[PDB]
Amino acid sequence: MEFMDYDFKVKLSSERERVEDLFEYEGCKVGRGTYGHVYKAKRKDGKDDKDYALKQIEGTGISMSACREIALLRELKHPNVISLQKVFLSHADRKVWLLFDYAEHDLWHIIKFHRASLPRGMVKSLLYQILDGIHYLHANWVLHRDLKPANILVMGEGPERGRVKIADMGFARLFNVTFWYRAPELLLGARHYTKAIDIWAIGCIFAELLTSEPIFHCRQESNPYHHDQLDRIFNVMGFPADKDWEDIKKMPEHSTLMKDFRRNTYTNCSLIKYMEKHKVKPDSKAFHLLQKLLTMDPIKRITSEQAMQDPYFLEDPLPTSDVFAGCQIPYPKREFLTEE
Amino acid sequence: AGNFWQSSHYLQWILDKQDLLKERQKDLKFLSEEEYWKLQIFFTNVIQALGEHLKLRQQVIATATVYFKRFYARYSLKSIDPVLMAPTCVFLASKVEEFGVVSNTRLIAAATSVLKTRFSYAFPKEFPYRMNHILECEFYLLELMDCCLIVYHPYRPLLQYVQDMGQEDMLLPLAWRIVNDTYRTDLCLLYPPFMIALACLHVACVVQQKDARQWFAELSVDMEKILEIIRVILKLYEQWKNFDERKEMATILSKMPKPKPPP
Ligand SMILES: CNC(=O)c1cc(-c2ccncc2)c[nH]1
Repeated sequence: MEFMDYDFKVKLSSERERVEDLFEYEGCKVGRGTYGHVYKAKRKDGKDDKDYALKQIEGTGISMSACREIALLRELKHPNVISLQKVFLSHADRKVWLLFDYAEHDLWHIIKFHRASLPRGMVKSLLYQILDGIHYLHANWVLHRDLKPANILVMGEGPERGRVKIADMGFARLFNVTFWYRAPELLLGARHYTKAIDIWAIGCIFAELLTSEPIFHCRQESNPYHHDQLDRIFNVMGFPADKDWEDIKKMPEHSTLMKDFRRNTYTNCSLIKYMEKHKVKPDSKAFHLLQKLLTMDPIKRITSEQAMQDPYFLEDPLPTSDVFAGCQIPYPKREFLTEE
Repeated sequence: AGNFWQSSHYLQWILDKQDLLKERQKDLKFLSEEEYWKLQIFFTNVIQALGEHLKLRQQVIATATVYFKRFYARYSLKSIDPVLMAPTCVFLASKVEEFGVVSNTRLIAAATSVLKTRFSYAFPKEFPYRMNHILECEFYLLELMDCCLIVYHPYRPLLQYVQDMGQEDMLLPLAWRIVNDTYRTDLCLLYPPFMIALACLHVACVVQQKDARQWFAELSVDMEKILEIIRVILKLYEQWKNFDERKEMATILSKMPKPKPPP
């Protein structure tokens, strides 16, 4: 069958911009994952000297992830959300490629760098821009649903130095593995994603930036109920009293929770004691903000707008648009992946 | 996402009427204006029927319909066979609108059965395309719309308006049905969705002899623009009366420019 006009077809093929004609990226892979492959790339035509990131989406064709990430980034524009510069569709092999400005850094690498051994100004400034970006996303009816340090990019040297960029809309959703960042309502079977779910993830990231450890670290283990991840959360937070989370009774897995757990097991456990062992003062404005983000009952969790208004951000030092604050960036640049 | 004034819909896909007519000239060597409009109605109905068979919600259908219209607003009827484009649009719209990916077997069975069953007056032969065609067509459709996928429709603002009026029960079913009817026109390429919804609600008030001049007069909106839309809607009902799709479409399809084969 020939469904397309021949003249139209040759014309399109003559004029099509091809990723491999525009960009040099062979042997320049810097990331590999379930998302697909990320490359650091330069324009072949030398018309500028900028670094670009190229994401070859996992799989072939227009999957649900490719579809979401294209559809949403096509619309979104905020200094704290990664900008979709261009989409290349490769017809021969049905690969989809996305083009972004290259972000040298990300929170995963930054936090690891510190743990292998975090300035408070930078911590605050990071948090402020994450909230800024998530608020924008929320105000535009988008839930991210996979916030984690690997998805929080930070721009290196250049005209956006120290700027946070939220990335990976692969799981994002209009609302109108590793479970360290997963809100407890999800672990208890809540069927809907909500804004409050993103906010919990941001509290997890904030704790990790304060201490250099993932607050709900847990080893790897289908259904939404994850026993050991819940156990780790109660060990840090305490087991919620009935008055802390009245709707806990309505969670599909509540009776499983009642079967597997006794609250008495966690009577000396609280966020205060945890953060104290890791040198964060229960007194601090930092701590009080953290406790509002990491509230077990999602309806009692603060919103991003209210979090941005928190007096923590009015306390010295003020958050800066460059999270590195004119200081020298000690973090290593991403390495090229040369493996098979 | 959720600000229309910053959307790709508004900034790239609200078009000038004259430029639209200018671009349609390619195809009017073959067809009168009347007949080109009839073809557009015809394929809107094909898309509606495809979505009904697949049990897709009005929003997916509407999104598919906008894709189809945007495509032929820029490109000729012969560029890609619209028979393949219609189901391709439905396929892509199901993904964007979060229903998911319609299966190979289900999409092709839907296209096959809908045309045989509800459109045999226009299509004597069976749906000839397979999933490998849909997939290739989908790639071209995505690039050729410059990857614009989020579409605003008049349903949401209409619901907000009738609620505000305190007349949901009374006026909604008719105004809603009129919004559906606007997909038979180019309105979605020409006006903000909230203006389409106001015009539809206005015609619903007039038909139901409900007075709302006050509620209407205290909206901060260009009433000239609403009236232009109202006229298109009145005109579409006159055309609906005069148009017999089952009797006319085979003749109109054979006049339609077909794709040139390879040399
Ligand atoms: C899971 N990661 C992603 O989805 C993603 C990474 C990047 C990127 C952008 C700019 N520099 C480095 C990496 C864009 N999306």
